[PDB]
Amino acid sequence: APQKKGICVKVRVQTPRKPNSGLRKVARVRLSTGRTVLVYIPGIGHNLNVHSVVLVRGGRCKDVPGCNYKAVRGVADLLPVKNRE
Amino acid sequence: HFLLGPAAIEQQKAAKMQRGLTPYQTELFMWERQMREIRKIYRAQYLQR
Amino acid sequence: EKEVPPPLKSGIGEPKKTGYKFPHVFFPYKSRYRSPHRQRWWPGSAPRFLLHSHPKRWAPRRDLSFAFFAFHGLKPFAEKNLYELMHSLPLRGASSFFWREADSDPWKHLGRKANRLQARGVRTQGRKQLVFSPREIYYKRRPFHALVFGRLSVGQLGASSRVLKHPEIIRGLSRVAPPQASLGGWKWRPPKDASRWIFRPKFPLPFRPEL
Amino acid sequence: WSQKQRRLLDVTDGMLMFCRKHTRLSFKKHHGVIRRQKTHYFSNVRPFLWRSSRVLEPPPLLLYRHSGKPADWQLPARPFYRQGVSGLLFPPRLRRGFPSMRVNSKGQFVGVNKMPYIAEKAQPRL
Amino acid sequence: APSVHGDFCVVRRADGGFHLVPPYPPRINRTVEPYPPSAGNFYELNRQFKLQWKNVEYQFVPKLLPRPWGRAGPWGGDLVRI
Amino acid sequence: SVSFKNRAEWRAFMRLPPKSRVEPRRPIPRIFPWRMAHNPLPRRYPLYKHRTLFLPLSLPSYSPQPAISGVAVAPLTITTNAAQLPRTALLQSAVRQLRPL
Amino acid sequence: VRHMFLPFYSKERGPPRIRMQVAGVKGKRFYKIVAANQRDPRDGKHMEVLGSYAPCTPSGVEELRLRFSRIKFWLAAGAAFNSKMGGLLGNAGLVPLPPPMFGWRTKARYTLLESVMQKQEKLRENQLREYFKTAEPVVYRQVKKEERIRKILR
Amino acid sequence: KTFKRFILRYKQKEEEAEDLLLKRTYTKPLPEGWTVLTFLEKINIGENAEDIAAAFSSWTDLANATIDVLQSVEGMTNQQRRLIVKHVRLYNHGLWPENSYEDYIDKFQAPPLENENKEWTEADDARLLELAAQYDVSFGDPWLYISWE
RNA sequence: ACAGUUACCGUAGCUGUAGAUGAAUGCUAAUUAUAGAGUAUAUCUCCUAUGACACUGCAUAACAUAUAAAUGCUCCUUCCGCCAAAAAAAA
RNA sequence: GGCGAGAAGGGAAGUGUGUUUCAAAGAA
RNA sequence: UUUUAUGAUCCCAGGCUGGUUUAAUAAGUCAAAGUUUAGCCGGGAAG
RNA sequence: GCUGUGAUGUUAAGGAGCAUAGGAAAUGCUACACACCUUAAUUGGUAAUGCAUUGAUAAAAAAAAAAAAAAAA
RNA sequence: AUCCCAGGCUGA
Repeated sequence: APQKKGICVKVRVQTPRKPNSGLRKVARVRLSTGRTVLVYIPGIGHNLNVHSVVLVRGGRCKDVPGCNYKAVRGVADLLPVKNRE
Repeated sequence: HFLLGPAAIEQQKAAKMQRGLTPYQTELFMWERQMREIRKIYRAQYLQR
Repeated sequence: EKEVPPPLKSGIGEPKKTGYKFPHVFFPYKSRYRSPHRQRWWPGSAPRFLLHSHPKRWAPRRDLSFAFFAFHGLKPFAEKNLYELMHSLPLRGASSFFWREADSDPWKHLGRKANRLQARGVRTQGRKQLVFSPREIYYKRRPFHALVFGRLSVGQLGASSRVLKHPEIIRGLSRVAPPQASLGGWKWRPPKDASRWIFRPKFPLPFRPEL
Repeated sequence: WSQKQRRLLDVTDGMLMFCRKHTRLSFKKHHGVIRRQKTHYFSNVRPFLWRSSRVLEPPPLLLYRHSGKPADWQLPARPFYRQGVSGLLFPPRLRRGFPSMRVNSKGQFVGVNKMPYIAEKAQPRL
Repeated sequence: APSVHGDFCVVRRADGGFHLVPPYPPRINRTVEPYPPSAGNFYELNRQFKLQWKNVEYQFVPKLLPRPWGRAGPWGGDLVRI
Repeated sequence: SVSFKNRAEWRAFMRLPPKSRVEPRRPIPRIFPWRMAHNPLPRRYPLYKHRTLFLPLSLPSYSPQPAISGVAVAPLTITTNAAQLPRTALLQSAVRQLRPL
Repeated sequence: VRHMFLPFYSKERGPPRIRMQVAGVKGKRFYKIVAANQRDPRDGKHMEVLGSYAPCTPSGVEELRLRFSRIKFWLAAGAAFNSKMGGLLGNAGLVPLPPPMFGWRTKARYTLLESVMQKQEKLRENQLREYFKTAEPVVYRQVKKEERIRKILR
Repeated sequence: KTFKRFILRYKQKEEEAEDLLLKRTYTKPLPEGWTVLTFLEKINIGENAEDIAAAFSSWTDLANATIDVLQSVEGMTNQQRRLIVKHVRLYNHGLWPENSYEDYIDKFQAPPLENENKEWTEADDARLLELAAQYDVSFGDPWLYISWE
């Protein structure tokens, strides 16, 4: 499918694999199919919490281990990135 | 030549009417009478060829 | 409220029927199937003869009377059939002449299909009719069912309503069942060589019809 | 036929207002490059192909000037060949010599009921 | 060779003519459940089709036969007189 | 005489008579058997150079062709264009149309 | 039916007929003239493609393409057709001309109209010859003032 | 290109205007005493027949009106439009209000052939034999042609 | 069928780029073109022509081929289409 | 009284469906 | 005695077929297999 | 005269509306054509059908006086 | 087995 809706079971920040350093905004999300997957939150800043509904698309964040999906901004409870032009 | 010329239309116009039929039908029946003839003419030519 | 087919009924002169628990042979999987034997109940239709016409008549005994049994003979002109007309005529209508009008049939006046395009157009404006004279009569269910035979010929109607003038303009068939006797508007004329004993003249009216 | 119905018209100055344009020259504003080849073929080409053979516009019919009846001498037919190649070393054997027919075991021509193959004449392309 | 009329039969008509009718008893596939599942609410799911004249009866239930079917056809049955 | 001061009047004059929305109204487009789907056109400089149609003739026959009257007829080149047919090829095309069959 | 044409007759579908299948796309419609059975789908099963018919074409003249020999063959075989197909075949010359809607006998007002139209056409031809005697492409005619008139002869 | 289209359309417009004028001038008049409302009553329009008659200003307009004009008419249904079209055509063709089989026979009976009901001479016999030889009586029905000859 | 993958060569995967979809999502447009000049200031120039030359996809505008998933509840189906040449309007 | 009428079926079936190659006559 | 590693015995999942144009010396049939108006087929019951 | 009885068991394998789940899987028509059914008959009838809206996933939107043709040199 | 048949034939 092009994309699936899911519920954020966990929201946190993870450490990227070296040599990269920093904190990547990630969430464990239970898709509509029932599977739980790791999803990266692209952009600067977000309001996602637990029990938040997000639309999820295919996108691989190479830094975060095992992360293979991204969240579509501006859809469901994931607001669009601010101060973006 | 007779069937595909102007004689067929005149024969249709000259066909006699029977009580109970509109003018078109009496020409249609004569018109169909010529149709049964041309169908037989085509069959002969096709068979000979 | 909804208009639905009337319940099926058995005809006069027959035992009851058990019936069926669903309307037709396809119910309900083919809702647009119509049975050839379905009763014609909608306006502008004539009920089938001996199948759905002449249903068994039941009334409470409080209202029963001898007039209750003259219903078929008292049916109006548009509905009364040839047998019902003939039953209460001299010699059961035999030796007389009968012809049907057809100008008052229910379909020609009532129904959704009454007004429709015709091959000739709409009406804007003496006649040679079919004349039937009964000779053999036998009623299976008085007065509406009989097995009749007679002479069919071409007559000559005229201005009186219309009146038969020459019942034998052309000789047709000498022994045939009446045409369209099942139903319609029939008119009759007694023979020229009529006897006053059989065809009784009207009794004189009272001079002073006192209240 | 046009000259037979020929008529003399009266054109005024106000009748040519929109017969003239703002631009001195005319050119095609869009390229002819198809964005989706199969979709274009299915939507705008195939539905109008009622036969698989390629046939050109017929030559005009010549009518006698005085009468208007067709002339005994008419222009020759105009066949089309793809890429201009007008010959085959090995032409395929065709059943359409006697279309919709076959030979029965008795030895006689008889009819055949069969859905025609829409691409029969485009195999090979001619 | 194939048959001109197939599985239908020419039979006399109540009006003095003839017409085509399907075979009797019906050719049914009893190896499968009646469809729809609610067919029993409106039909007799164990309806039987008999062939009896006076006191003599015949038990005949058409059923599919091995191929080649040929002229005889797909369906057949046994000779059982009562 | 009619004055078309605006485009609305021009449209009114040019409009075809009304037709029912059940019959074929739009003409079927022409399809040329050599550019059925693309319509090449030029898109690269030079945009207006001269383009000549060439249709190969090749060798319609590979056997000795006797002279028609006095003209040789037998081919001498492979470069002949079928849209610019020579004298002897036209002569052959004319003789074929006159053959008795 | 002659033994040859028996396959053309379908027990399930009916006898052969010459008719037209819709073709083209929404808006741009023409017709494919085919030989099929009576109960076949109009755009579905058929036996042969006999031609095409386009009433609306860029040239402004209805176009009718037909295989003449095949139409003759199917008429010989016995394919039936309706009034429109009969009229098209009559115009094409393949069959005698069918009568008009109400019959030939019923057309006298139309013959009078045709004669009047022919007379007016001849009058306009005479006027055009009189014009040819001068043939002035541009003229000036009064309203107040004189306006230019172009005498285009289309 | 635009000029060519313009001139062709102008020619077609002139042709159509002339044809419309001729048809309107040669329209077939109604019988004595009939108006548009009378025609509508006789055809039995029923609903808003008077309104339809008011919309149609004259019998010429009613007879030469197009299906587009009939549809434009307010309150006219598809059935009414079809009825009007059929009756207008029937009247223009003289099959109504004389809508009777006897009327059809009286009006449109074909006149007898030129030589019909004439005693046969030797010239007639010779011509008949020549026609039979030409038309090969054995095939089809030669009489269809021989009778007209 | 081109490039890239930390000395070089060979295995081997991986990465971007074509094409067929046209299925979901993001941003974005839409009622399609009202109106018709002259001196548009200069330079140049024998197709002398408001030529070079420079707002008019600007019009009779157009608008297409295949499709219609699953679960539950409620309601609806009963006067289907033609033929009276189904003996009618009837010299 | 006479003709036509399957909301145009995807509910069965794997060596099946369909495909390819054939064949099919009253009036004996 | 009959089947059976050329898959018998014996589970679950799926009807099959056609569609013209089609760039490149990759075409004279689009070239092992990809479709879209359509073709063939898909029980019986008022007992 | 006084209850009742007379074939008196009628709605899904379809359609529509509303909800559920799903990223998503559908809307209007007066529809002069074809085809089909019917008829004695271009005798009568239709909504299969044909049109239009959206969809953004496709086209056309350049060149020829008298022509509707013309590989537009 | 005798309710119906606009279905038929028969009885010296």
